[PDB]
Amino acid sequence: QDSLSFGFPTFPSDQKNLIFQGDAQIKNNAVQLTKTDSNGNPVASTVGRILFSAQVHLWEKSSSRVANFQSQFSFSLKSPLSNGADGIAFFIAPPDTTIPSGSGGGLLGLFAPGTAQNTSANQVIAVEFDTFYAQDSNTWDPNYPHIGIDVNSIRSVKTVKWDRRDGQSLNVLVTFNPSTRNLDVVATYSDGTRYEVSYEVDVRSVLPEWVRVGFSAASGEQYQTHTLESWSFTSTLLYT
Amino acid sequence: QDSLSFGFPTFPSDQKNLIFQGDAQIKNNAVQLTKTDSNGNPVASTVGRILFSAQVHLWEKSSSRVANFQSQFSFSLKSPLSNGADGIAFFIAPPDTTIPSGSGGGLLGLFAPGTAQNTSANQVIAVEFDTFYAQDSNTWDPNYPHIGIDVNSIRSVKTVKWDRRDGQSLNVLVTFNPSTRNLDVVATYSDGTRYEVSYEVDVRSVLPEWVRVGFSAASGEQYQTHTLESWSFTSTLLYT
Ligand SMILES: OC[C@H]1O[C@H](O[C@@H]2[C@H](O)[C@@H](OC[C@H]3O[C@@H](O)[C@@H](O)[C@@H](O)[C@@H]3O)O[C@H](CO[C@H]3O[C@H](CO)[C@@H](O)[C@H](O)[C@@H]3O[C@H]3O[C@H](CO)[C@@H](O)[C@H](O)[C@@H]3O)[C@H]2O)[C@@H](O)[C@@H](O)[C@@H]1O
Ligand SMILES: [Ca+2]
Ligand SMILES: [Ca+2]
Ligand SMILES: [Mn+2]
Ligand SMILES: [Mn+2]
Repeated sequence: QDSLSFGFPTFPSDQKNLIFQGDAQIKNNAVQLTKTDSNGNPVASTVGRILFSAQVHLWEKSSSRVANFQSQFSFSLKSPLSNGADGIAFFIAPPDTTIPSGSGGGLLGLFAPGTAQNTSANQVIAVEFDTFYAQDSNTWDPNYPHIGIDVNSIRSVKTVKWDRRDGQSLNVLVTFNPSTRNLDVVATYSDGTRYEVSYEVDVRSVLPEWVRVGFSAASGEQYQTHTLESWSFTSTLLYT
Repeated sequence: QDSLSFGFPTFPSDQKNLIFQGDAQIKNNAVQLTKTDSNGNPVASTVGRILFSAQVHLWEKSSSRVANFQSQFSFSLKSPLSNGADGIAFFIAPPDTTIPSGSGGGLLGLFAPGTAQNTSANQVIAVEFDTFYAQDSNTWDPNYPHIGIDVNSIRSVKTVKWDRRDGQSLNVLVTFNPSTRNLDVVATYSDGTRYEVSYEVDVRSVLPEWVRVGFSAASGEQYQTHTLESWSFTSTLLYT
């Protein structure tokens, strides 16, 4: 289909169109991407992702069209630790994408260690909300929590300083305009605090015509819950 | 998801979210539900169906919500003869539905012979555009071409006389309002000729909470092409 749209105001346990990978699962009408014990407390060494089952037609060679899409979502992070890790990411990848081996911790369940910074060995666009930046293990990160736009590499092509707020929902709007090729990100907390970051990228030189969209999160030695609370998505093919 | 929508202005050959059953295939940017030979001519004894891969949340027992849906599509029938058969139908059924054994010809690929008229033995709602009504084989049909609403039976609960026009596209709008429980069908040819039929039905007592939507068509001894040209669908769970 040229246009596809779906909305999850909440996430009831009875799901049919979501592909669950790793430790991801539904709990309390929300998606817990990373594993939690019986009490709902976060544990270390966990990775989880979800993908919408239907494939998205991102662009079309034959007609020279590229999709205009928008993804609105909200999540919250919780951790008794002063350094909760590792972060959550909204991503776009080939339909057959699976959790790479050894992609836990700072790799956010998105990249394999050997090629994490090799933009030539990956096909993925992601918006990360990174909370762990220890310069000795996450050598590619700026030295502070950040929102980053990732294009085939865990080393963000762009980051902006971000404030992690325990237990507070962050509302995010990610949009792509094929005319300008601008990928825009706008995130806000309930008190009006706002973050914005934009990047110009030709998606058809990075991703295949058909893709799947979803979220990924992970925790290595340090941990925190990565709770996806709501999500709506829409995409339509436009001439360019 | 509480809401889902998709639109196929046309049907390019590289499809990812369509389940093809029987002889259904893509040709000339359209979906040919029934088989055709090398030169695009309809053949006898053929059945085919397509369903969208993503499951539709028609109703939710916990929240007491029922979905409002709208399906818009256009199709054309072509036949060298004059009494082309058997018809095309838009339908809603459980997710695992498949072509029943011996559901060819007049059964439109939707019902099994032995239970075609047993309401308590089926789970399907369909809007049929029936062009063949010979009383010896299609004993359940009115004695003229017709559009009908089928609820768990090949014997429509409501029909309206219809005019089959070889090679002309019929634009169809099917809507279901949970508030009134009215399933409305409006079909029109380009010249404005309009046909309408509706019926009150509580989907909760006929179908499971999650379903799949698609089209079915068949030709028995008499034949005609059943060309699905475009299709858009949208559903939203609502509180009545
Ligand atoms: O250096 C000060 C920082 O310490 C803490 O962070 C550490 C640090 O970045 C580094 O330390 C290595 C070793 O240091 C020793 O002194 C001991 O503390 C050892 O226990 C420690 O291993 O690496 C630590 C491990 O990094 C993993 O976890 C982080 C956070 O979750 C991830 O971002 C990394 O990618 C990495 O995960 C990978 O390894 C995991 C197993 O080790 C595995 O489970 C994952 O799948 C993934 O492969 C790190 O904890 C911390 O207190 C900082 O705040 C402080 O600045
Ligand atoms: Ca990091
Ligand atoms: Ca008939
Ligand atoms: Mn980062
Ligand atoms: Mn009939």
